[PDB]
Amino acid sequence: GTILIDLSPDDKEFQSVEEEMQSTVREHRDGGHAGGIFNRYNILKIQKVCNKKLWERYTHRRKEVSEENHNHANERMLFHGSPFVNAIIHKGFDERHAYIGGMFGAGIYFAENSSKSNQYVYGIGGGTGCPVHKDRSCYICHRQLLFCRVTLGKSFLQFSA
Amino acid sequence: MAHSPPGHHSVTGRPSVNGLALAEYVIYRGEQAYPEYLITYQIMRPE
Ligand SMILES: COC(=O)c1ccc(-c2cc(=O)c3ccccc3o2)cc1
Ligand SMILES: [Zn+2]
Repeated sequence: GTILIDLSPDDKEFQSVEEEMQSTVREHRDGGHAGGIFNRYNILKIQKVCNKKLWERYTHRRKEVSEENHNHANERMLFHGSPFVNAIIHKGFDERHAYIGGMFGAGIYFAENSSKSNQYVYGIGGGTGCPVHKDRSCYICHRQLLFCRVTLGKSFLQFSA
Repeated sequence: MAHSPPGHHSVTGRPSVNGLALAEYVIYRGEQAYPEYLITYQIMRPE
């Protein structure tokens, strides 16, 4: 059911997504170990992910959460990096994309910092890096992230290091 | 997959040491996210 529509770099929607990518890069306490050493990206392509069934699955749940939280879905746009991006865009998020060992338990994790999601593109801790060069800081190989619409509803605030 | 805390729909991880870190978030139902954009990129070697 999924089709991918390419956005033109001239499109305001390409530009605003690129700006969210670039402007939410930060330095990481691992010195680049997991995700690489970089202050910015070369954006190669931005595609809109269209799947009617997955979208309706999303909005159905969004309304349930809204009705449980004074008509407030508390919807954000957030980044997600995963070795499983291809399964996600075709079949949706499910238990197999959960971070079983994550600090807030076995759930699906998202980040405001694009660079935080970048640390997970080749696996937890960056895995062994890019499949071709085994480099977590590969400057050659193409990487993919998702920029996602996420319903948080009433969110449990965990103060954390 | 775990469940949200009782009475909640997600968890927010608020940074409490690194002043520059933005928040991270966790949901416990796949239906609570839609993967809207696929971004293909390279990280760039600083000068
Ligand atoms: C092996 O577990 C996974 O499939 C998996 C995939 C992606 C992530 C991931 C993806 C993220 O974008 C992310 C953002 C903030 C904090 C943690 C994050 O972790 C975690 C685990
Ligand atoms: Zn590589």
